[PDB]
Amino acid sequence: EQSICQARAAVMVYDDANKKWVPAGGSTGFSRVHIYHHTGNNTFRVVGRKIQDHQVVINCAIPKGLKYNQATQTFHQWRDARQVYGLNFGSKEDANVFASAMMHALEVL
Amino acid sequence: EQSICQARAAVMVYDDANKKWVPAGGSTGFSRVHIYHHTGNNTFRVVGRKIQDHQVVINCAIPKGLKYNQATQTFHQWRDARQVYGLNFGSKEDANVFASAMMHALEVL
Ligand SMILES: CCOC(=O)[C@@H]1C[C@@H](CC)[C@@H]2C=C[C@H]3CCN(C(=O)[C@@H]4CC[C@H]5C=C[C@]6(CCCN6C(=O)[C@H](Cc6ccccc6Cl)NC(C)=O)C(=O)N54)[C@@H]3C(=O)N12
Ligand SMILES: CCOC(=O)[C@@H]1C[C@@H](CC)[C@@H]2C=C[C@H]3CCN(C(=O)[C@@H]4CC[C@H]5C=C[C@]6(CCCN6C(=O)[C@H](Cc6ccccc6Cl)NC(C)=O)C(=O)N54)[C@@H]3C(=O)N12
Repeated sequence: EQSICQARAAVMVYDDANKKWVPAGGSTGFSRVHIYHHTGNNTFRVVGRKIQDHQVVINCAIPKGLKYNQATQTFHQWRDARQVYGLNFGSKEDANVFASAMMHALEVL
Repeated sequence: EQSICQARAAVMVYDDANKKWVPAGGSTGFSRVHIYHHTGNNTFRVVGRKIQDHQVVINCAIPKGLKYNQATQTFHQWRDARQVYGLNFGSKEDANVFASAMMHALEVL
């Protein structure tokens, strides 16, 4: 597993019942969010760990054809069949780094 | 893995930074919460799955010596080194079933 980017973001999931974003993994705060590339089968995953306690708060696949929505310059989101994920980036530079790597993955899948 | 109880509860985790309970796994709603016994090493785990979509929202160890707090007749809680867990039970009967199995586990560990 090779890291292809690192970006600072608060990782959020959407609680559709209450129509609001909640912190991924249950605790508010910033994470270091990677995209990891597994070269053996050319797969990519988003993996984020809390800066403070290292808890993995997101570990999700990036499937071919994913629609990655850059809602704002610092909040991007996507979904799977079960959850909606959001990254509230610490800076525009972090958002650009992460989006670049994401868009690359989606181009080579 | 043998189930020793099933109880209906909304599984919550405490957000230490934002001082609020958040739904475990990111989505509000009730789960079926088991305690499972692994006889090979006499271990016990709390495992809860959303009723609707089957998401595993809790899968945590029950260590010897755990302090299980029956805060109210329908809200019980405990913690590990990283998180605080809460079960908002659907009824007093559900709370009693779960608490009795938890207390059993803690007696035989
Ligand atoms: C003050 C600070 O607090 C906020 O403002 C809150 C918490 C802030 C972080 C702490 C966060 C930050 C920024 C803003 C940015 C705007 N935004 C929203 O949520 C917008 C508002 C409208 C709302 C409606 C829907 C919602 C959520 C549910 C998913 N979705 C969709 O639109 C999906 C999108 C999609 C499109 C294509 C592909 C994939 C996907 Cl996923 N569409 C569909 C068809 O699936 C969404 O994203 N929505 C954020 C926000 O409010 N907040
Ligand atoms: C009516 C309105 O109810 C609410 O609005 C919310 C949502 C309600 C439904 C989901 C839920 C239900 C019932 C009440 C019951 C009260 N309660 C709280 O959270 C109390 C209030 C004060 C607050 C402060 C701390 C907090 C959380 C963090 C853990 N902890 C501790 O005290 C721990 C406990 C502990 C003791 C021993 C062993 C293990 C552990 Cl874990 N102590 C320590 C030393 O670890 C806690 O439990 N707290 C609930 C609540 O408010 N709500």
